[PDB]
This record gives sequence, C-alpha cells and structure tokens, in this order.
Amino acid sequence: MILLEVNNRIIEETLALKFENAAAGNKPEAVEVTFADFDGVLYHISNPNGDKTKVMVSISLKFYKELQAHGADELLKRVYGSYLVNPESGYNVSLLYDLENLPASKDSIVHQAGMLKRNCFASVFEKYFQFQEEGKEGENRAVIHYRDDETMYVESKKDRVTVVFSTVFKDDDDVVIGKVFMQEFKEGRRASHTAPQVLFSHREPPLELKDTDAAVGDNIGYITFVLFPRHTNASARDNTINLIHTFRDYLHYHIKCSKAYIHTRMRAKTSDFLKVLNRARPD
Amino acid sequence: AYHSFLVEPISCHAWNKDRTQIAICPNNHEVHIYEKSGNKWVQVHELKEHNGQVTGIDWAPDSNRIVTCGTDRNAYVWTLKGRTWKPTLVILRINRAARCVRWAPNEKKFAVGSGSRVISICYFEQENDWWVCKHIKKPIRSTVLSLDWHPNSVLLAAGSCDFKCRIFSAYIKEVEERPAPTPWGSKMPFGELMFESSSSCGWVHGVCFSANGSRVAWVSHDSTVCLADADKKMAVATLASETLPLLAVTFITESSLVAAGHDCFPVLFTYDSAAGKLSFGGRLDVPKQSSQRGLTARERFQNLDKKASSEGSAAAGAGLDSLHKNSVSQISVLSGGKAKCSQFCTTGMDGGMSIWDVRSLES
Amino acid sequence: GRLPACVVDCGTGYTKLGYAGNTEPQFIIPSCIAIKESAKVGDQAQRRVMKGVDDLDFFIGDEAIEKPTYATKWPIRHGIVEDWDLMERFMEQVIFKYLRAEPEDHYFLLTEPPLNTPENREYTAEIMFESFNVPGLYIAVQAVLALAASWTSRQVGERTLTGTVIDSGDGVTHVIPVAEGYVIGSCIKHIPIAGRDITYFIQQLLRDREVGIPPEQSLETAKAVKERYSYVCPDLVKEFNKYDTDGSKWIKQYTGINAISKKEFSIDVGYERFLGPEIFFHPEFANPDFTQPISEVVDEVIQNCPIDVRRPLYKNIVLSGGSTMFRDFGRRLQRDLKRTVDARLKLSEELSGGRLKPKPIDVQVITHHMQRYAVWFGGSMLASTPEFYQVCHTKKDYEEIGPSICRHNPVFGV
Amino acid sequence: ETTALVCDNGSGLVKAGFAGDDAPRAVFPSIVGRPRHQGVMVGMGQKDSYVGDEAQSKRGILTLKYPIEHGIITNWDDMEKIWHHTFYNELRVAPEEHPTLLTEAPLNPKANREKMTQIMFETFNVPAMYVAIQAVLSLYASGRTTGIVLDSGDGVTHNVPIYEGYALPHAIMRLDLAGRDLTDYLMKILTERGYSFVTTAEREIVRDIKEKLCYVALDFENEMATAASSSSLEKSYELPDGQVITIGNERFRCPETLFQPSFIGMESAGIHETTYNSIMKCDIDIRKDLYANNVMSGGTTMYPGIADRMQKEITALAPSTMKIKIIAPPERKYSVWIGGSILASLSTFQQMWITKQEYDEAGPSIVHRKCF
Amino acid sequence: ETTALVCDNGSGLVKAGFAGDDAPRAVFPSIVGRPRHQGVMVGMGQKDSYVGDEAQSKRGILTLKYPIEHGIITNWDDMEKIWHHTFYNELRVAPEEHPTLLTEAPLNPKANREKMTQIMFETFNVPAMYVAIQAVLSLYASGRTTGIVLDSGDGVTHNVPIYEGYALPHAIMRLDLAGRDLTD
Amino acid sequence: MTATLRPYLSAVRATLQAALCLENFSSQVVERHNKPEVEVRSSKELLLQPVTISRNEKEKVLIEGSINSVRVSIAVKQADEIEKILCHKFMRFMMMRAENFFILRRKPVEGYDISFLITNFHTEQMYKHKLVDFVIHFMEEIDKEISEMKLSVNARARIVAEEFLKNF
Amino acid sequence: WXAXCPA
Amino acid sequence: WXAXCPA
Ligand SMILES: Nc1ncnc2c1ncn2[C@@H]1O[C@H](COP(=O)(O)OP(=O)(O)O)[C@@H](O)[C@H]1O
Ligand SMILES: Nc1ncnc2c1ncn2[C@@H]1O[C@H](COP(=O)(O)OP(=O)(O)O)[C@@H](O)[C@H]1O
Ligand SMILES: Nc1ncnc2c1ncn2[C@@H]1O[C@H](COP(=O)(O)OP(=O)(O)O)[C@@H](O)[C@H]1O
Ligand SMILES: [Mg+2]
Ligand SMILES: [Mg+2]
Ligand SMILES: [Mg+2]
Repeated sequence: MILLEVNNRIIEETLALKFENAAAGNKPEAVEVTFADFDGVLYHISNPNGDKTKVMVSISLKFYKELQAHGADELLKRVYGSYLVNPESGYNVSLLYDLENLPASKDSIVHQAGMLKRNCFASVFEKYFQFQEEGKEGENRAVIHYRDDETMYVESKKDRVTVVFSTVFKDDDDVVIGKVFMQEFKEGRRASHTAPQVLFSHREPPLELKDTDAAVGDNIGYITFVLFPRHTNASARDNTINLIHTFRDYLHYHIKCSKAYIHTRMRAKTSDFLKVLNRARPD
Repeated sequence: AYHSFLVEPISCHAWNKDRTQIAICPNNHEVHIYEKSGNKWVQVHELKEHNGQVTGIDWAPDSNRIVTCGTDRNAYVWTLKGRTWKPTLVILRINRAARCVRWAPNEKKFAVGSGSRVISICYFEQENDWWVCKHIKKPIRSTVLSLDWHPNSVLLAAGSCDFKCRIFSAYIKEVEERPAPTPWGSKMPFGELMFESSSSCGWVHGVCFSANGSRVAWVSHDSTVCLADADKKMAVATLASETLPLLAVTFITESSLVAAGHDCFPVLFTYDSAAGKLSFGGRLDVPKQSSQRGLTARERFQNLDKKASSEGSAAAGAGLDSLHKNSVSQISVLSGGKAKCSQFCTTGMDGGMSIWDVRSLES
Repeated sequence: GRLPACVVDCGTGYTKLGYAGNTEPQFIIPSCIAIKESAKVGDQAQRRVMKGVDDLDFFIGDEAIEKPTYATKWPIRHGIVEDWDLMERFMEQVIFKYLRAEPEDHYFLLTEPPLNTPENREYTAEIMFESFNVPGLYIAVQAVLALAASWTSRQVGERTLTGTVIDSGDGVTHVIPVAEGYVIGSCIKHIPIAGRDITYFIQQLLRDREVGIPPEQSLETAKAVKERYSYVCPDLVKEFNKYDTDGSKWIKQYTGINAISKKEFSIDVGYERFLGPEIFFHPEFANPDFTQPISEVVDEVIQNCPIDVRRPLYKNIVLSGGSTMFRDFGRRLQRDLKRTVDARLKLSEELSGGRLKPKPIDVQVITHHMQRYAVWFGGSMLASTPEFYQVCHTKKDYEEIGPSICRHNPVFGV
Repeated sequence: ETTALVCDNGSGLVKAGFAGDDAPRAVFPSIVGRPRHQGVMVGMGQKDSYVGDEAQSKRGILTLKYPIEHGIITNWDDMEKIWHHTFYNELRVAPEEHPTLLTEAPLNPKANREKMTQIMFETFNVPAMYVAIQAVLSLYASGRTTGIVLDSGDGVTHNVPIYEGYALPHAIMRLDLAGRDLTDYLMKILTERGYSFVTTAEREIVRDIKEKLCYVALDFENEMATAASSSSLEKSYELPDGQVITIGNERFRCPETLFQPSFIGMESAGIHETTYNSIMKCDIDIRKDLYANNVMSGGTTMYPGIADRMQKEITALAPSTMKIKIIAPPERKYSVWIGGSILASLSTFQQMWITKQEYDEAGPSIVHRKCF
Repeated sequence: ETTALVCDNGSGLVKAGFAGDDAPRAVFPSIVGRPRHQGVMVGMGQKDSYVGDEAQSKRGILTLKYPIEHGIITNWDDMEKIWHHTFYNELRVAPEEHPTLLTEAPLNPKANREKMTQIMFETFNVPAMYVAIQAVLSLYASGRTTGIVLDSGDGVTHNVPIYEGYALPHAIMRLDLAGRDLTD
Repeated sequence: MTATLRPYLSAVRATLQAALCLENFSSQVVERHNKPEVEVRSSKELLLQPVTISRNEKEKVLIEGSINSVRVSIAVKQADEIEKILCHKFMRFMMMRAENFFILRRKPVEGYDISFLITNFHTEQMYKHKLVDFVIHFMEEIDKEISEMKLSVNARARIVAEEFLKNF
Repeated sequence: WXAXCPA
Repeated sequence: WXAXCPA
C-alpha cells in the first residue's frame, strides 16, 4: 500500500462472507464483533435484539458533537437512504441492513458502507465548499479537533478556501524523523502542475489561529494547504477529501516504511563490513 | 633455517642429547615426538594419557626421561623400557594449575612452577615406588612463569608476576649433599627466601644462569632487561629500548646475552665488565627476509567473494621476517652448554620451528 | 469506551488475525509475501536494496498468490525464521491495511512455538518497541490458549484447569501438559514432523503413481488431504490387501481445474488416503532422525511428572489443531494409550501379588469444534482480562534494561 | 578552526580547496551516474551510484545526468551525494572542523538558497557558512574595485556593474545561454557534417572536442568565404575508437552563437549587446570607468580571439572618441575560487559568517537579508 | 554436503567432476547407441542400450545417434540415460549427497530449461542446482572481468560481450555453424 | 585526514599495537581454566590501567589490558538526535550478526558506544595487524555510513512527498 | 525553472 | 528447432 486506502476491508470481507450465503434459507448467522480504525474511533456490529434478520453498524466518533450541531441532513439521503436509524450505542450515527427486503445491489452498497468514516467526515468540508461556491455569506470558520490531541481548522472565505494542520508526535524517537519528513513537504513541487501551495511552520503559529483555541504549544508544527476551485470542484472533490483525511496515517506509515528501508540498508552494509573483516583469517 | 611442524600453535619444546629427537605439543591433550631422517623430520611415537592441556616438557640428557607437567594438577615422568614409553604417576598437591617444569644438571630432582602460588620440588624414592613432593610457599605471592637451575642444583630462580625475580635455596638432605662455598650466601635449608629483586621492574617471563654462577639475567613485560651481577656487591645493571616485550632469556658466554619475544626476531644484548651497563645488538639472526606472490587466477576470484579481490597475503612484516613468525615462545641451546653455544634454536607460537647460528654471521 | 487490544497468532502456516473480545477470527490468511526481487546475481552483498519506493511495491495475503511476476517466499519455517525483514514488512502491511490499528494506542499479544530461541523473541520485541512504539507487549505459549478455548466443549461453568494439549502446526506439533494452571517445564517435547511434510510425501508419491497434472498446480492437487480424502486406519496391511484385492470401490477420483488453460484434468485416489495421516503414529516414513511414535511419547511425558497429577491428566486430552482434523485420530490414540497403560498396570501388579483389583485408569479423548483455531479465543480472553494490562511489559522497562523483558521462558530458570 | 573551505558549485564543474592556497585541491565535473544495464557477475556488489572522475572513466555503461541545470538545482539527492563525496573522499575533512563558503549565480530563486542553507546546517552541521556571488569574487581575485563582470559559465552568463565601494543591483542581466547550449548546437551541426552523437558519453566527447578545437572569428563572412576555399582550415581529431573526424567551419560557427543567439532560436541579444545595455542603464559619469575596466571570467570565455572581437564590437557600438580596454587574465577559470579564498582570508569577514545559533533562533530567511 | 558436481552437457562431449579439482574426472562423448543387427548367440542378453566409451569401442554394430543437436536436446530418453550413466557408473555418487551444476548455450528455448529443471528435481531429487552460461564460466576460469568470448563448441558458436561487473544481453550473436558441419 | 584525524588514528593504532600483545595464563583463582581475565575482573595482579585517546568531549575511546585479552571501547561523534538513533540501530544490527565476526562483543559497555574484544584464541587463528587495521577502518568509515544513511532517509522523505503531492 | 525554460 | 534448422 502507498496511498492508505479509505475502504475498511474488514466490513467488506464480513459482508461478502455473509451475503455469499444469504440465499440459503433461514440463515441468521448471529454476528457480534467490535473493531477499530484510524483516528481512535471504535466500530461495532451487533444485532439489535434476538431477531438476527437485521444487522446493525455503528460508530463512536470523538468529535460527534460538532457534526450534530452542524446538521448532516444532506448525508441522510444522498449516500444513505432509508436504511439509517437514530443512534443507539453512544449517540453516534448507526445504520442497519434490512435482510427481509431483497438486496438488489451487492458491490455498490458494500462500497458505500465501507467509507462510513470519511462519508460522515465530509459533511463539514463539502458544506463549507458549498457555502463558498453558492455565494452565501462566508460561514463562520470552525475548528474540528478529532481524537488526537492535535487540532484541525478551516476558513472558507470568498475566492478560495483554506485548511491548516497541527501535528503532534508522542515518542521522542519519531519527533525528529517527522520534522525531517515534513520539512521537504513544503518544497517538493517539481513533479506537480495543478497542485496547491504547501508551507511548514512550527515556531510561529499562523495569525489565523491566534484567536481560535486550536493546537497551541512549542513542539507542534503547522501545515497549510491553499485551496482553489480548479482542484476543489465537483469532479476533484472526493480525491482531495480522501487525500487530506488520509494525510495523518499516510505520514505515519511512510515514516515506518523509511525506518524499514534504513534497517535494510544497514543490514546490507553489515555484509560489506564482514567482508572487510575477513581479510584477517588465513588462507 | 625455518621449518613447520603444525599449523596450530605449540606450547613447549624439548630435545634429546644428540639433537636428533624433538618434542612438540600440538596444543591438544597429547604430546608428539619427532625424529630426524637424513635431512627431514618425521613422526615416530605418540604418547597420550593426559586428559588436560600440556604446557611443560623437559628432557634428561642421560636418563632419557621425559616429564609432562601441565593442567589437571598432575605430572607424569615418562621413561623408556625397550622400544616403548610408559608413564609414571607423580603427586604434587596442587589445586589450580601447573605451567612450567625443569630438571636438574645431575638428574636427581625436578621442579614445577605451579600456578597455585606454590613451587614444588620432587625426588626419586624406591620405598613407596612414588615421587614425593615438597612445597615452597613462604615469599611467593602470585604465579611463577619461569624456572632455571644452577650447576650445583641447590640454587633455583623462579620468576613470577609480582615484580620480583628471586633465587631460592632448596636442599633435600635425602638425595643432596652439602654444596661447595658460593659467593651468593650460605646455601640455607629448603623453603626460605634468599634475596629479592632490588625494586619493581615489570613482570618476569624467563631466567638464565651462568657456569661460573655469578650472574643472573631476566626479562620483563616492561621492555626491560636485567643482569644481577653477584660477583660484585650485588651490582645490578639495566637496559631498555623501544622494542616490544621480550619473552625469553639466554646468553652465550660470560658477557653475551640473547633474547626474543613479540619482536618476531631475535635481539642480542651484552654486558660490560666494570661499567655495570649493558648495550644493544640488532637482528643478529640475519639482515632481513623477502616476500613473493603469484597470480593464482582461481584465488583472484575466490578472495573477492569473501574479501576484496585486490586483497592479498602481502603484509608489512614480510620484508623484516615479521609476516608469519608470529611471536616467540622460548629459547634453547644446541651445543655444549651456556659457554660458547655455537648454535641456538627458538620456538614459535605460529606452530613451527626455526634454527640459527652465532658464527655463520661472521660479524 | 476503552479501545480493545489486538490479537495475533503468527506462525508458519495460515496466520490467524482479528481483534479481542470477538467470537470469530475475522481474517485468516497465509504467510505468503510478495517482493520485487528478480535475477540479480549480486545477492549476497545487497540482498534487495530496492531503489526509490519499489521497496514497498509488494502485495500480501491470498492476493499475493496470483501475482505471477514476483516471488512467493514464505518467511517462516517451523518456527525458526532466517530473515525477519519480510516478517516486519508483513506485520506493517497487516496492521495498517487489514487491522488498521495504531500501535501507539493498542496492545499486541504474539504467539511463538515453545522451541523459539530467546534471541528471536528478544529481537522481535526490540523491533516492535522501536518501530511500532506499542505501549504494551506480551508473548506466551499457545497451549494455555487452547486449554482455555477447550472449556467451550462442555460445562464451561465447571472449572477444569488440568489436562494436556497436543497442538498441530504447519511445521511443528508440540505436547504440553497443564496441572491446575501450572505447566511442567521439563516435560515438554518438540516434534519436527507436522502437517506440511505429510503433503510433501503425498505429492512425491503422486508424481510417480499418477500422471496428468501440471508442475505448477501441484499443491492444489496435493490438497486432497484437506478434503474428505484421508481416514486413519487401525491396521495398515489389512487395508493394503483390501485395496489390492478389490481396488474398485475404495478408489476415489479427482476432478480439479487447471489455473492456466482452463482444461479439466483428473487422477484417481490410492493408498495416500490413509498413509499420510498414519505418518503421525509412524513418523519414520518422512523424518529418519525421529523414529518415535506419538502416543508412546504422550504416555512417557505424562509419566515424567509427579504422581498426584498423572491421574487427571490422562482424563483430559484436547483435540485442537488443523492436522488433528483427521477422522478416527482420537480413537486410535485413546486405544493405544489405554492398551499401554493397562499393560503397565498389569506388569506392576504381577510382581507384587494380591487379590485386589485397582480401579482401571480412564483415558478419554474429547472431540469438539474450535479444532482449526484454538489460539485466537485464548488471546481474546487474554486481552479481556484487566490483569493483562498490568502484567504486560512497559515502555520504560525496554527503555534502558533492553528487550530482555520478553526473554522469560517456561523451561528456564536459575 | 584555522582555515575555511570554499566550494564553487559550478554548473558543469566543482571547484574546492583550502582558504589560503593559490590553486584548488579538487577539480572534478558534476556527474552523478547510475548503471543502465542489469549486471550478471557475482563478485562485485559495487556502488549502485557513481560520482566524479570515476563516472567520467566508466561513462560507457552509465546514464550521466547533471544535477545542476542552468544554475538552478533540479535533483537535491545528487547534489547532496556530490557534496558528501567532495567533503569526505577527496578533501577528507570533517564539516565541523572548518566552515564552508558557497557561491551562486545572481537572480536565483530564494527557494534554492533556503534549501541549501537548511541542508548544510542540518545534515553536515557546519559551524558556519556564507553565500556570495561569483562576480564579486572575480573582482576580488582581479584586485580591482570598479568594472563590469562577464561571468560566462557553463550554465549561466551574467553581468553585474560595480563602482567604487558599491554595486548597481538594478543593472544586472542574466542570460540562460551557456556552454551546454553551445555543445547541443555543436552536436546538431556535427550531424549536418555526417557525424552523429546522441548519448551522454558522446556529449562528453563533443565537449572535449570543443574545448580543444574551437575558436572565434573576427569576421563571420570573411571566414565563411575562406572556408569556401577549404584547404588550410580543416583539422582532424582522434576519437577513442581510432576514427578520425575532420572539422572545418564548425570550429568558428558554434562560438558565434554567443553573438548571434538567433541561431538556436532564442529571441534575445548577444553578450556585447547585453553589456552595452547594462552599461547604458548606469549613470553617465560611471560609464567612463566601466568602459575603462571590463573583467571577464568563466570557462566559456577561453576561446582565442574572443577578447579582440568583444573589443571591436564594443568600440563599434560605443562612440569613437574614447578608449576601450579588455582585460583577459590567463587564469580566469579559477578566478571565482581565488576571490572566495581571498575574501575568507580577510580579517573583517571573520564576523560576517552565519552560525548555527543565530540561524536556529531566526530561521532560514536570515540568508536572504545577508547581503541580498 | 561438502562439495558440488559440475556437469557440462557439451554438444559432442560431456565433462563432469568434483568442485575444487583442477581437472575433470569423467570425459566421454555423448553417444547413445543401440544394436542394429538381430543377434543369434544365446549366452548374451546384454544391454539393449549402450552409452559412453563402450559405444565408441563397439561402434561397428551400432547406430550411433547424438542426443543433443546444435545445442538443443532432441531425445530426452537418451539424455536421461547418459545422466544416469555418468552419475552412477562413472562418478558413483548419489544425487542427494551433493548438488549439481548445469550449463547451456545462450538464446536457448525456455522449454528445454524448464524440462531439464523438472527432470532433475523430480527423477534424481537433487537437493539443489543452478543453470549458467559457458561464456561467463570461461571468464571466471580466465581470471578476467572484461573481454569478448568466442565459445565455438561442437554444436554452437556464440559471443557475449562483457564489461566490468555487467554484461550486454542485447549484443549476443549465436551461430549454428560448429564442428558437426565441418565434419560433414 | 592529514590535518583532522590522522594523528588520532596514529596514536590509537600505536596504543593498540602495544596492547595487542597477549599470552595464555592458566586460571589462578578458579580451578583449571583459561577464561578471559578482563571480563572477570578477579585479580588486580594481571589488569593494566585503562587508557583513553580522544580529542572532543562527545567522542572517546578506551583501551584496556590483560594477559588473556585486551578490550577496546569507542564512542562515536554524534551531534544530532538522528545521528544517535541511526548509530544505535546500525550497531544493534551489527550485534545481531556478531557471531561470524569472532572478535566483537554482544552488548556495548554502559555509557559508551560499541566495544570490541581480543584474546589469545583469536590471535593465532587470525592475523594480528589485520584486526587493528579493520578496527581503524571501521572508525573512519562510521562517519561515511551515517552520512549516507542520513541522505538516504532524506531522499526517501522527498520521494514520498513528491508521490503524494502529484494527486492534488 | 518552474515556468519558462526547464530547470 | 521447430522452424528453421532441424532440432
Ligand atoms: N481440515 C484439514 N484437513 C487436513 N489438514 C488440515 C486441515 N485444516 C488444516 N489442515 C492442515 O493443518 C495446517 C495448518 O494448521 P495450523 O496450526 O493452523 O498452521 P499454523 O502452525 O501456522 O497455526 C495446514 O498446513 C493444513 O494442511
Ligand atoms: N579549455 C577550454 N576552452 C573553452 N571552454 C572550456 C575550456 N574548459 C572548459 N571549457 C568550458 O567551460 C565550462 C567549464 O568551465 P566552468 O567555469 O568550471 O563552468 P562553471 O561556470 O559552472 O564553473 C565547460 O562546460 C566547458 O564547456
Ligand atoms: N584435439 C582437437 N583438435 C581439434 N578439434 C577438436 C579436438 N578435440 C575436439 N575437437 C573438436 O571440438 C569438439 C568438442 O569440443 P567441446 O568443447 O567438448 O564441444 P562442447 O562445447 O559441446 O563441450 C569436437 O566435436 C571436435 O570437433
Ligand atoms: Mg500452528
Ligand atoms: Mg560558474
Ligand atoms: Mg558444449
């Protein structure tokens, strides 16, 4: 994997295993499993009651309150139709599949359910882009800090949109490696034509975040991506959303991959060192 | 006059009276005997009943007996009975180890430089058919690495690793008689300290005596050479240089001196008559060695797989015979005694052997 | 709303995968790993050194079989591993793509064969703490997990800690007894023969006894063992002459499908229906070094432990493991053990006379579900226990002491 | 801490040495080559990447690529590799022991400067460093305070008018034309003659050919007419394979591209026209001094007769009432390095350096305000 | 497992020996002959097939046929027979004890390589093996890393330019002309 | 390295050559043995005083001495945190395959970087000047290795950034 | 360069 | 061979 995927393959696999035997009579196959994914959010699949004819999926979003305050009426009918019901687990969006009714599609529904986290996350970014597109008075900027102690802020003014990232590294070992990783992020531009500007700042927080109570400290960097309609229209919106949401885990995974790469290089060099040493043993 | 007897190192060497037989420890739980064949060497016998490592051998010019003094806190006195060799158990009462051994000129007793802080002297007894052992432990405070004997056989020097090189006075009245007057002292009874080193000068790895019995010399790990002249009022002479530590001691005549060690080649010294000072002599063995190599098309590719292809066996020590002659273990003598020594031999840790001369150089 | 930990059961064969607090291992995939290696010749001074991002250009899992341009290279070989870089690559791939778990906020439990050397465990723990930065780690033998899973067979409420487990494996099957929670360290033996060399023998015999198969699709043909195609046999020669006499009804047929030209190919089924599974009680066929049966090994290991524990141990033998799925295995083992133990008792009674009659020793084999996987549920219960969060080795312990915290073994002590 | 190292990242060559020496201690071209074939033999796992004279020697099985293109860096990995090679293998001096001096062409992007400073301060942790201009160092080497610089390097040609104690940043002109374009045009014309050269190895071969058998023509039309009588101008060169190539008009054709950029299709003017425009944009009084002093430097201005042609063209363009003098030192190739060494040796410059403490507290933007 | 065996299936001759020796221990031509007459005498039921120096000695009553033609095998039974003969009768070394090394000319069909590998791994169950090129081994023997090879064998003549540490697969030329055409 | 590292290397090489002398000494304290004396630290009789060859605060070396063995410990010149991490990981990977070396230890001395070991069992079955030459060569090449690792990681970060930014 | 010319 | 030459 290079671009971290957005479709959790666990739900895809379990739903495929369930549906491939769906047309086999009165087959309940009681299921009750708990999962976890990036952003420190817990999933849960479990039948509502003894009736096993219905399967339910739920989320435990950390910043759920902001989503509820904003209102996601768009998400209740566009991607998810009539198979969405009020929250049960922890006041967080939960859906269920009605097996008694014939499920016509097999892959489309599974794919739609696979991107649940990003599907709910987009409710704010797409709405801000709509606000700036529609000509409505620039909606008040918002700050969305997810499970990680870091913070996310967005400003949606006329003629452009903005987004800023706050980064926090826990272990002392990876702090410097991540700093080096993000140092060259703001400059690599020789292979991109229609791409947004990128900048890095750690000592001086941007003037936008002074009033906002976002991630403020000392060992915290900042990354901002300037947005323009040429790469934020109705066509190139999903790709940008996927890239930004999968930014954090992308950085993490590629840091670990670099660690493995350097491990391999040093392991290779050990052989040369041993070859040099072997000059001491006799013929 | 270099020769090789085994790739692996060799602990100690011993020779017969006619210089026709050799003793080589293979660094294993046994000892081998090599004999001359025209101008060639070949194995003859194979003696092995010791389960430990052998570290000391010696030969009797007349008795034709061989002693194996090593690990296992034991020691066997080999004797020849017809055309085969048989052991002879001995008791030494040791608890740690034993490294060096040496017989006596008159072949009546032998001493072991045990590693148990003790020095043992034994003599033959026909009553119990055994070899009784006495002990000297009064002044000793550490291991002893080198032992040498005096003509009369009453004076013993036991080098140690405690800055000292001391002469002793052992006299077993059972198999010994009163020695003639000696300048050193009074030939006091067994188990006493006669005299000690004047001061601290490195450890001790060897000792050498003189026919007149008036001069004693030893070497040290501190790149120093000493010469205890007892003829005068215990005059002591010293010398030093930049050479690496020496690990052997021997001299030719009343004034000469020879030694060798990690320098990889012999070094010669000398002693003045009245000046009470020594001097230096460089590479009395020969001027220098030579080096050579070959193409070895097979080797050119074989070495690249493990080592670098351009690599080779050439070394800076090839020119001055410092390539293969890894260190020197000890020294011996060929003809007569320590008076003229027309030829001298040395042992090597490389697993081989070599001979030299003192007159073929012809200054 | 505490996050669940992660449960993983690595091994030579199909690696089990999933989360704790769940009743089904969601992901069960082989150990096959792809790589963009090819034909260089300088392969011992630069094994791979893939330029740029080609290092990660490799797939994993069932999808890795159907990539006909790389190399399918199994990293594990009956526990011991030669090169562990592939293992690290597989671990990162699984944790990210499949599990999708952040190591810095999760606890990982790992399982290794009992014979695993201390060095491998120490270095894998070091690798984990250095790269993944997992807050907690814990490694334990798989026998206890199987024993815990065995409770589901019947009467879960009735606590039964005593017993013994003979687990299978792709390259190892081990014997480990349990005596009321405490196992015996010295009474453990490692069996080299396992469920892989059996298939090697099957294919070796088949390549000469039959023709009509391609070299590539051999193992898929050799996997008739996993089918109904192998029954165990109380007697060997009897069934041999049974087949050599009739040889008409007892012979089965294969109708596999080629994976290249989509052309059907068929071959008959012969003596291998039983010989393979019979190799377990006659390992001498495959491994010449280990000419030693299994049942007698079981009795010997059960006879090298204190008296008070010998009795209950024979009563609880758990049928857990893939290689144990063969039919009638339990009957054969039970009958053999009963015969030998009764003979020993009779010999003991013969020397000292008496009109008494000791109550016969009872040996029973239990058949149940969970046989394919008995380690995953044990790991789930391991994670669910709060004491696990306290026993798990901490970061600061590895920070300066080193990775030696994971060196604890059940057969060592000074 | 006794001396400093001056490194000139020339567009086609690298010059380095100690501060104080009159000649460089390391002169190798900027080549970062990688193998192009597969490799079969087993007794060699050698150096996946190649740099320096090694790359030049075994260029026949490598895809040579120049890290720097027309004065601006394109691949940072190659530049870091060459820096490491020069610092360790050739100089064998640790970065911490002594500081480093860097030079770059004028009117370069600030991104390159910031990245170079960040890499130097972070990777090699040099105690201090500085960034300067090749033309000013050329002035320092020439021992003069007033004049106009013709820094026609392998990648960039530029001029910077100067006066006593001050410069004129508003009269700086930079031309992308340089030796690489001349080599490309030479290859194109050598094709018209009948000799074909495409790959980079033949690029180096043609570069050597131009270095050895090229010169400028005082009059283009007269030289062409004399070429029509081609019996005294053709010359022969020996290729590595032994083939002999006869070169005629191409000797004086490619250099004329400098005075006639229209040959390559560039809508610009020649070096003479650009220098005339730059001097005219200056104040009237300093025009006399600028005319009286015209320093030139770089590896593209060693063609015999170039000075005479430039003098003739400038006098023809300039009014014919004063005297125009051209100064052509015979060591203009290393003038920049000599100037850098002299500047480093200056006592007053020992405090103008940029150290790690101030760089870390302030940031990469400090170098921007440091002498522009 | 102390050494390995190197076998060169030359178009007209077979070379084999231990890894380390400077000279081959078995040098016999590749001949697989069969009787051409009927046979009358009764005190002989001998060896319907003949191979090796035996075939050369009694070639007057046999139809000699070369199993390998111009570098490509035509009859697999003959090649397996010669392999068995060389392994058992001459070398007297079991395949399992040591691995085997095989060489072949360049630009040969992949079918030959696959069949040879399959037969070696299945019939003799050799622990391991490898396939190489005669020219590269010629370089190794010559103790050089750069040059051009003129491997004019009995069945095929080919050249393979080489440079330090690398080869040039795009400049390989193979000519069918060889000793057999010269003999004809 | 003439003006930067040559004198340091010469001094340390001379010290090693002088202290590389070794001999076999039968155990004096524990029954019958020939185990290394430096590690045991039983008798002060055989031990020789430690020596150090250094020129900066953060880089150091230590030279021990004894009859049976001579021990040498080095401290590398590491400045940034990345340098420390890379040195630690590289040394650990060297430890993991130290068996084939027959010279190297299994864990560095506390508070110091990697250390080596010599013995009379490794002086005859192996050459003498080659071992010191290899130790020296490692001392020089450590800086090259760390710089190469640093540029490699920087290039990896650059390539990943470039690969991600293209999608936008 | 980024715009105009290559570099 | 199959096409060209015999083998
Ligand atoms: N139903 C079955 N019949 C025969 N063999 C089976 C069956 N299920 C698994 N196996 C065999 O058991 C092996 C897997 O056992 P397992 O212990 O899960 O591997 P691992 O040791 O990595 O955990 C497989 O190689 C397979 O051949
Ligand atoms: N003897 C020469 N005659 C003419 N041109 C030369 C000569 N030597 C080099 N050159 C040219 O000058 C260039 C190199 O000189 P140099 O000044 O180092 O370029 P840079 O400005 O990057 O330092 C080469 O590209 C070459 O074309
Ligand atoms: N002494 C010789 N003189 C000339 N040609 C020879 C000689 N010996 C063999 N040959 C020729 O070389 C051929 C065999 O050489 P060889 O290299 O073993 O063929 P291959 O390459 O298939 O092993 C024979 O066919 C023969 O024509
Ligand atoms: Mg298993
Ligand atoms: Mg320049
Ligand atoms: Mg041939």
